[PDB]
Amino acid sequence: VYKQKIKHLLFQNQDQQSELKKDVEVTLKQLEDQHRIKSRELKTDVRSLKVTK
Amino acid sequence: EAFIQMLDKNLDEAEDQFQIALRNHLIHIENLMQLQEARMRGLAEEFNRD
Amino acid sequence: EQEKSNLNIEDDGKKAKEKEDAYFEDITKNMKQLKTQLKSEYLEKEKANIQQ
Amino acid sequence: MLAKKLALARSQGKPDPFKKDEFPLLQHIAVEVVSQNYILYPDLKGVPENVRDTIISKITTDLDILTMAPNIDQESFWQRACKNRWEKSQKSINIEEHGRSWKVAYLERYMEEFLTNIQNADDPNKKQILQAELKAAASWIHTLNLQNINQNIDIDFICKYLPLLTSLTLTYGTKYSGMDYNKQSVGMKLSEAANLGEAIKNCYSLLSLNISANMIDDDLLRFIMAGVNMNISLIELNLSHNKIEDQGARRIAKFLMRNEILLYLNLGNNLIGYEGSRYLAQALKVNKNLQSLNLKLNNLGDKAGKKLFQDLMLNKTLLELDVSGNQFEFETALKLSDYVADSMCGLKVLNIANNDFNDSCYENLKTGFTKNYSLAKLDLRGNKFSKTQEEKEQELKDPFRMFNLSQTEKELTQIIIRHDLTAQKIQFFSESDLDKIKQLKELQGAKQEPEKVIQQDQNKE
Amino acid sequence: MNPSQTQKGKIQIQVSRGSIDLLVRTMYEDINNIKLKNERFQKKKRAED
Amino acid sequence: NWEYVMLDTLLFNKGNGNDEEGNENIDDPLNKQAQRDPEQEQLQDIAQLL
Amino acid sequence: EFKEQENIPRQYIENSPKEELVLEHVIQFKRQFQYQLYYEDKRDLFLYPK
Repeated sequence: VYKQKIKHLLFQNQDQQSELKKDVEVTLKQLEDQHRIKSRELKTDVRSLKVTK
Repeated sequence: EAFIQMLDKNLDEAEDQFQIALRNHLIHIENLMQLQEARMRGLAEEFNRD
Repeated sequence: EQEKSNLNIEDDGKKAKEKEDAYFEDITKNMKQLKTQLKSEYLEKEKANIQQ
Repeated sequence: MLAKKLALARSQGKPDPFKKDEFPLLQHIAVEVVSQNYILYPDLKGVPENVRDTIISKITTDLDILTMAPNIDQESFWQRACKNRWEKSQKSINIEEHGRSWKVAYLERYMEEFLTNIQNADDPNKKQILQAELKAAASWIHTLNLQNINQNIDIDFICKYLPLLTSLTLTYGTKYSGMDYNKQSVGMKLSEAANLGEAIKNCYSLLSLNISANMIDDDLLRFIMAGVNMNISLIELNLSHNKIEDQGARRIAKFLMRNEILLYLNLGNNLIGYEGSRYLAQALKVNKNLQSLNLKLNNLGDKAGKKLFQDLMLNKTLLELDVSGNQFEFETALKLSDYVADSMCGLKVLNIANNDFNDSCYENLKTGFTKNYSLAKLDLRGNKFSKTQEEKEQELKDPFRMFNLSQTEKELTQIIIRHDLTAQKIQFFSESDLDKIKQLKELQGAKQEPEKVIQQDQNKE
Repeated sequence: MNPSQTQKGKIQIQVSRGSIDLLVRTMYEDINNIKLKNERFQKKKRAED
Repeated sequence: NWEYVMLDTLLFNKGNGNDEEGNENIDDPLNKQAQRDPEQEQLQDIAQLL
Repeated sequence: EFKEQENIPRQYIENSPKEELVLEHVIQFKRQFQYQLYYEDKRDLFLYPK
């Protein structure tokens, strides 16, 4: 029973670990989205003002 | 010999725990590989769109 | 073991996010130099055209 | 409440503190009241939809499903509820995974919670609530994710009130396999498997079935297939993480030859052996709909794999083949190489790793793949191909470097790499090609170095 | 009229092709051999018992 | 007397274009590590020029 | 009649992302200017014509 609860309760450990990894992934994905949106607005600025140059 | 059957069948259950822990760990690895490949595809899409 | 794995995940994610922030800031500052090489140089080039 | 303040201000003879620009309207009061008591007007009849949306987006993020689903159409409220109930929950919410809508995501997540934690899932009151919820979200729930089914939940009854179900994934087991170690409490029992089969038979909108991790045996597979036979919408079947034997394989072959809609078949991690895969290939001989099949973790064997491939030569509809975990060897490599090299070999993605292919497998497989131009992705890592001492030292230095493909596996994969690149108009840049390009750039720099010095030496006179 | 000037795009498509080929192999050689070991040992113990 | 609607980058990005006379002493550079203004950097980032 | 044109250039049809960003920023600047000069006579600084 105790060995099982260890294998489980590794259920809890796994679940919290997966929570942390998925939170990390979402934070990184949204940070990348913000950075890439900034970069695309910037590349629009480039394509737009180099035309005047 | 029933006690030996115990070391056989109870150890069968213990090794079933072993193999199911390995099975679940393989599930963990295969799910982690999918998420890492999702990260890789995001980075590639970044590359290609740039 | 759970705390070790949790802190490993948290610190790996912090490393990942800091790496991505450095990525974004570096490329953004590179283009910012280039873009400063668009407007200011546009005015200086107009000056140069007039003088030429 | 402002009336009390007005009366107090006017009763003291002081200048009116109520400047006329500070009075909220009866519309304000009514909107706030309805926002705080949305259950009073779940449909918000008789009120402008501006007030309706203001109220629904001001609602708390923890409304009851029965009133939020059919009465709230606001994705803002639905996503806010999803987050607040699961924002810091161990399970994140991704918009991409629910048809790009948060309302259906919340509905299906709440259904998943209800079924997974349904204590005595056959309670009469719980059945009443379940029927109400199913009617509320029927046109709005299509798939469910239930994990470690701790009780015999009526799969058929659940399907009977969700007409738009398309994907079903059942994993019977102990969500809490802690203080109590029970083998029968984990995985679907006889009644659970029969109920799943009845649900499959009585459900017409389902397309994907994933009953893996249930330790599904031949009896469970047959019970499910009893109702599956009358179903006409299943396109994908997955039975991994189970114990389905060659009798289940024969039953699946019969279902396949009698059926013409299945496209994805996952039979991996099962006890399918030589004659089980022989039945699989016999069914495939006449089968013309199955597209992706996986038998990884099975025990087919070399002869089983070769019977499968010899029937596959005529079974030309195969596109994805994951034959890993069955420990193929030389003659299997010969036959798979012949099948792939066959100009009619329709397989596009092949996972033949986990096998026992050897150097003698090298020549046959390489020839077959070089003659084949259809395969797109392949899996051959971990094979016993002869590896150089360099690779041996790399693996020794990095235990994770045992994952590294041998050089021979490298060229074998790269052959299909050129195949795909030629097929889809892209140049193949080999290891030698890239090294030569780098060396050429370095030599170009070296040759350009002295020209600048020579030019600079001509301006000192 | 530089052909390189005209097909900078085709130069960079090849560059991206090389980078993608690098990444694919880099991840492939790291993906899966422990799964092979585990499946083969599962079959080993199946036969043993 | 007069105010400007828009926020531009020219005034703050033309400051470094003073490297014109450079033909002379290469004196020790590490002593030029003046503190970059965190307030100015944060203002630049937050008020990103329209 | 230019609007009646069957093939009017898109430049006369819609506001791009950056163009709408600048439009909103200038609108906010106008709002702030009116906020700070409630009393001064409103002078139509005709910045956004159709």
